[PDB]
Parts: sequence; C-alpha cells; structure tokens
Amino acid sequence: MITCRDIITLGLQQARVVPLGREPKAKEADAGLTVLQSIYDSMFADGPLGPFTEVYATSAYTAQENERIVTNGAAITIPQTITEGNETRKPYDLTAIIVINGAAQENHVFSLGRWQTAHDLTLNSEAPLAERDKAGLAALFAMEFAEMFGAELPPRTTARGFRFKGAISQKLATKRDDPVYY
Amino acid sequence: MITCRDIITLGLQQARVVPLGREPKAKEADAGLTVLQSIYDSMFADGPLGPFTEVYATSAYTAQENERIVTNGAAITIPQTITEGNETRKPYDLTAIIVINGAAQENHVFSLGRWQTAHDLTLNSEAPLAERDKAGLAALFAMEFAEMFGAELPPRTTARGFRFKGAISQKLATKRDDPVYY
Amino acid sequence: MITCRDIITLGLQQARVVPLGREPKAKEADAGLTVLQSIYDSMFADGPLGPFTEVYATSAYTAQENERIVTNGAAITIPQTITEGNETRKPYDLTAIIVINGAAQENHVFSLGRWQTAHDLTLNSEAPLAERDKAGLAALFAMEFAEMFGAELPPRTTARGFRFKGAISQKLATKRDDPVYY
Amino acid sequence: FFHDPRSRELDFSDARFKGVAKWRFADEVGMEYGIKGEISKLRRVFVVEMYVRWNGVWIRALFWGRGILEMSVSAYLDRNGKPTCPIEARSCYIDRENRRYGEVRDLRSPQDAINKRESKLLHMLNNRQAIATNPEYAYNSDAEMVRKEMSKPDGIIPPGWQPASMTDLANGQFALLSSAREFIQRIGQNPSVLARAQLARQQAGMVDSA
Amino acid sequence: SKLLHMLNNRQAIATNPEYAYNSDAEMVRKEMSKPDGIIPPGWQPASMTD
Amino acid sequence: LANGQFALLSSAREFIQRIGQNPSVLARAQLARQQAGMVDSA
Repeated sequence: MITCRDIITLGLQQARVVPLGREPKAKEADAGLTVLQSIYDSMFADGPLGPFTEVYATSAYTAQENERIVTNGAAITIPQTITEGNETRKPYDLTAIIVINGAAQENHVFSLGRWQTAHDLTLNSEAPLAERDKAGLAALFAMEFAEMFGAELPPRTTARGFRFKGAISQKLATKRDDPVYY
Repeated sequence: MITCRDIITLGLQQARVVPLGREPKAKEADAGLTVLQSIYDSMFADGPLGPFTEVYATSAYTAQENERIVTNGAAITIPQTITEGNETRKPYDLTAIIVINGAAQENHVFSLGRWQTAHDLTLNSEAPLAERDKAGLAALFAMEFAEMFGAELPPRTTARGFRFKGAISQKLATKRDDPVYY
Repeated sequence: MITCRDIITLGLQQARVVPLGREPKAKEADAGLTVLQSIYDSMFADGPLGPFTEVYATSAYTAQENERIVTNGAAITIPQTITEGNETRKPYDLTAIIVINGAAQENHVFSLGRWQTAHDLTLNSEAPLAERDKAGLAALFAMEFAEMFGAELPPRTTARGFRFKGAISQKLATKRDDPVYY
Repeated sequence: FFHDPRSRELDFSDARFKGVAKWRFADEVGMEYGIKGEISKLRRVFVVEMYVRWNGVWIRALFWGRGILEMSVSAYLDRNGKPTCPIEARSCYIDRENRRYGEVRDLRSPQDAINKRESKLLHMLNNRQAIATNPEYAYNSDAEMVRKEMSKPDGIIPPGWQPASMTDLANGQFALLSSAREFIQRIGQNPSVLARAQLARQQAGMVDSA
Repeated sequence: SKLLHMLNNRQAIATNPEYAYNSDAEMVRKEMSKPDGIIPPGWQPASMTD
Repeated sequence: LANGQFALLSSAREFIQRIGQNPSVLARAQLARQQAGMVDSA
C-alpha cells in the first residue's frame, strides 16, 4: 500500500532538497498535501480522465461509465461487473465515475482491477493509480512543487513525468483492432 | 544469477559516485530498489511490453499470450509449451502475461527460454531480462537515478541505454519473412 | 591466442589511463570483464549477428545456420561441413548458432575457419573474432568503458572502432554476384 | 431439384437417379393417398419423388420419413420402347470436381472491389488522425476526445496537437476503383447494353453471349 | 494485389529514440495506417506512395 | 478533402443515371434505344 506520504517523501528527495534517508518535517509534508490534492482534483474536473456525461436521477440508479452523477438524495452504487449480453466483463482501464451530492464530491477511477478513491486524500490513505509506477508519479508531483523551494527538476527525470501524464491521457495499453482493408 | 543488487552496484559506479571496488551503503542501496521497481512496473502497465487483452474468467483457465487476467479466485497456470496443430513451439520472445487477483499483481515475461518473474523484486532475487546484457540495464537504471546525486551519465554510455530500451521495444531479433513480389 | 586480458590491457592504455608497459590491477581488470562480457552477450541477443530462427526439438537434432535451439534434454551438435548436393562447403562467414538448455546459454560464431565460443568468457579464454583485428576490438571496448574513469577516446581512434562494428554488421567480405542486365 | 453426384456431364446423361423433393401440406397428402392424419392445421411434410435406375428398367418411387407411398415401373416410354425418366435438365458450366456454377459465380470478385473500394474512401475522407507534438500543452486534455474535434468542422482544438490527415494514397484508390468499374462493364455488361449501328452488336456483341 | 497492399499501409521509421522506443513498434505502425488513430511522438509515417 | 468529396458524389450521380434512368431518357437515332435501351427494360 503506497501511502500519500511516500510520494511526498520521494518527491522531495527527487528534487534534492531533503537528503537521502531523512524524512520531511511537519510544515513541509503538510503543504505538499494540499498541492497533491490539487493535481488529483484537476484531473476529474477537466483533464485527461475523459469527458463526462450529465445525468440527474433521484432514484436507486446504478452508475455507468464516465457519468457524473449530481443526485441529491439517492443510493448510487458503482458497478463491479458489467453484463453486455453475457459478455460479463470488468470496466475499461482508466474510466472514471463522479457522484456529487449537495456539497461533497466523490470521484472514482478503475485502474488495474480495483476502484481507486481519490477524494479527501489524507496523509495515510493510499494514492490512486500509483501502482502503475511510483517514481513517475513523484516526478509529476515534484515538477512544480519544487518551485516554492529554490531547486527544480533535472531534465533526465522531468521527461519521465511527462511520460506518465501521457500514459494516462491516451489509454493505449488495451489492445485494439487492426486496419481492415475495407 | 545476476541479482538485483549487482545492477545497483554497477549503476552507481557507472555514474562515478561510488569508487571502483567498493559497495553501496544501506540508505543508498535501499532507495535504488524503489526506483528499479518503478521502471519494471511501468513496463507492464503501459510501455514497450506490448498491448494486452482483457479477460474475466472464474474457472480453471490457462493463460494465452499478452493476456491480462483479472480473476478473483482461480488457478491461472502460465503455459510452458504451445501446440498450434502439432507445431509444439515455445512462446515468442518478450511476450508478457499479467495475473491480477484482489490486490496482488504478478507480471511475467518470457525472455530466452525462461519465464522471468518481475514482481515484488527484492534485494536478493534475480533481475528479469538482464541475461541479454548486464551493463546496458545498469545504464538505463542509472540514467535518471543519478539525478538525485549531483552527477549525470556521460554521452558515450547514455546512448548505450537507449539501445537496450529499443532492443525490447521492437522485438526485432526473431527472423521474419522476406518481401513477396505479389 | 589473443586472451581476454590482452584486450583489457590494450583497451586501458588506449584511453591513456594506464601507462605504456604496465598492466592493470585486480579491481580494474575485473570490472572490465563484466562489461566485455556484456558487449559480446548483446550481439547474439539482438544485434549485428543477424536474425535467428525459432526451433523446439527434443531429439538428436543437428543445428543449421542462424538457428536458436531451445531444447531441454538433447544432443545438439554444431556442424563442421555442410553438403548441399555435394557442394561440401564450410559455413558462411559470421553466422551464429545459439543452444539454450534450462538456464545455460551457449552461443557460437564461425569466423575464419573456426567456431568461436563467446560464452562464460573468463580472464584466460580467447576472445571471439579478435583475429580479424586486435586494436579495433579494444577501441570498441574502451569507447564506453573509459567513461567510468575521467578520460574518453580521441576522435582519430574512436572512428576506428565504428569501422569494426560495421565490418561485422554488413558481412561484405564474401564476394557476391554482379549486376545482371535482365 | 435433386440428382446424384458422380455425374460428370452437364446434360445429366450419366445420372442414375433424379427427383423433385418438395414440401407440401399434410392435409393435401394424407387425404390424397389414404394415410391418416398426424402420423391442428397447416402442418408441413417432406414427400419426395425418385426415378432410380434399379436394373434395366426405371423404377419410380415416392416416399417420406417413414414408409413409402407408391412404387412402380415408370409409365412413360422412350424412342426405343423401354421405360425411362421424364425429368430433363441442363447446367451452365461444370468444374473438375463436380461443381455446377452459373454466370454470377463470376462478377463477384470484381464486385466486392467496387463496394469495398467505396467505403474505404468514405471512411478516409472524413477523419483526420491526430499526432502529438508538444508533450506539455498536449497530454493535458485527452487523446480520443481531441481527434473527434478535428474531424468535425464545428470544433475547438487544444494546443499541442497536429491534424495529420491521410489525403494522400487516395488518388491511388480512385485509380484502382476505376479499374474495376471498367472490367465489370466489359466481362458482364456486354448483352447489347453498352451505349455501333448493328455491326458492333450484330457480330461483335452477340458472339460473346453465344 | 501488390497495389492494394501498398496503398493502405504506411511503414513507420524511428526518429527520436527517447520519445520513441517508449510505446511499442508494431502497435504504432498499425495506428498510422488507419484513419481513426492516435500516434505517439517520435515516429515518422514514411509511406511508399512512390 | 472536399475535392475528394466532389469526386465521390459525381461517382454516384452517374451510377444513378445508368442503372435507373435508362427508359429512353438519356439525352442515338433509334439504334441506341431500339436495341440498346429497350433490352435492359425487357
């Protein structure tokens, strides 16, 4: 379970501001939480997690793919399996679900067989979609978080983070069909 | 058996931060494990190990080529031989298999007559696909791992590592058919 | 018999790090073995030694040209002469044979009337295909091996090594047929 | 129609048996031959006639799934005096193994190359595939959402993406459909539908359909 | 059949070996030959329309 | 890719005139319609 504070510890010694083996202090590892929350929250709003579909139902509705639920009082259940004519499949890789009550947003994302949670991301809870790589997610974090300090990231590891942002902005992992010769 | 710590020892004295003949310390050779895990884990997710095919079977299924198994309780056996109409061949060079239970991923890769394991890669276990070259895999590791220290890799050996990444991103070793004059 | 340690002695005083007439020490001439092993092992895997053909036979099979044998228990004999309709010829210049048992690879290469061995290359055994030139093979070795030290190779002798790599990547020594006027 | 195999000839001279193999209503069979019913309304049966050469004579028989219904020597004679079959037939072409194809066995390979070389061009002249150029301003919006904004004229495109369309190797497709709209008119559409004055059709058009 | 095979496929050459050598090789040139495709950086669609 | 559309509409304004609009509405002098036009509508 890769916690949130493992990224901020890896992110800070990535930009060589804390040394190897020592941990961040209290004021350093609590300003990094508000900016690591901001990058995860700006991916469901309008970013590489795909466009969303509006819906307004006040009933026992179950959510579909890529659907932003804005119900007021209801029971919205995120599906685990989907049966498209006995094609009992799991959902696609990196497709999100938003549920919005009166004032509380709860985003969701399905990355490698598990629904990550990605809201109210505290210092103990696991980071969403960091199982794909750990040292790539700490370079996209520390790319702009290091600017409040003096330092900045070197170019051999800056372009590592721009690969991770493009590896989830394309969803090119799942195999698709060949050209057709029609 | 080329261990994991032979790469980190070769990687650090590649970037001339530890001298020749001396070994890394405890805090140095335990931060390099988390970043060498990250490059191996970002190759099966979405990288040069090819696209994958979704499947969901809760049975005694045996795995095919390039198929990401997301079963919940089952017996998934990686095949050793494949009989395509008594063409009893071994699998192709560098074709991967993923099996995903509830929270544990186990990747696999077949490189030169053996299924490498490439998950939960500890400090004693052998590195996957390092039999092809040892000093090329320690230059792709130390290309961005050296940026936390002061140094960086020289250009005569940086382009050695970009050959190893392209030698597994093309799979051009196996002979294929000639032009046809149709 | 040009040994392996003659290349590492010629390679180090090529890049002017050891003086003329003195030999390398123990820690210097044992790190150069692991990197001279790596260049020979990355030529049979996927490099200028040509594409290979898959085969899986558990019998008394005798090897052909350019064929990677992945048998488990067998007697694989490398041929000396080949009779193509009483055209009793020797094999072509620079054509390789790989035999792979459970965990031990044994590569082979036929350069000027002799099958070189090129596996488990110790400090006493002869180097493969160094009879063609000795001071060219020590400049391709020392081109990137010198980067762990401070120095680098001068440009009049760097381009000597890129001729040796291209003299075996083209196989242009054997005479071939003229244009035809068809 | 229903004949035997192992009959090489397209006039059915070498055949041994020929028949008619119909579907009828169960009312108009059992109340015609005395068989009692259901052995509802509009039930279908499968009566089948049969003219088999059994010896020197030609036996006529007609049966169904259980039991036969009538069976006798064929009543019709021939020019020699001996009883024979009345069924006569003819096929267009024959193959080495015994196939009976017609005319529209051809004009299928030159006609799947007009339907397919038309839908390839319609798919290729509305879609503009999008390549990534600047991986900071791109890799930000989406990938599959952006290339659907390039292919429609009322679109907004984010920075960093380049609309590289395939408006090349389409003039190689128009010159390869128009080679198959012309052969399909020259092998098939000769029978006096091409538009000389009764010379390029009286001796030139009606000799290919001879 | 040579022309039908040659007027639908665009062979892909590698240009920048850092942004290329990253996605795949055989997956990329199947994204160039179909019009509804996404192409990663570093690959150049050199077709044989000569 | 609009000159590729004009050359693909004008391939369908011409087939629609050749399969359908044969019945003596095409404009020879009673030879390309007395033996050539009235044999496709036979």
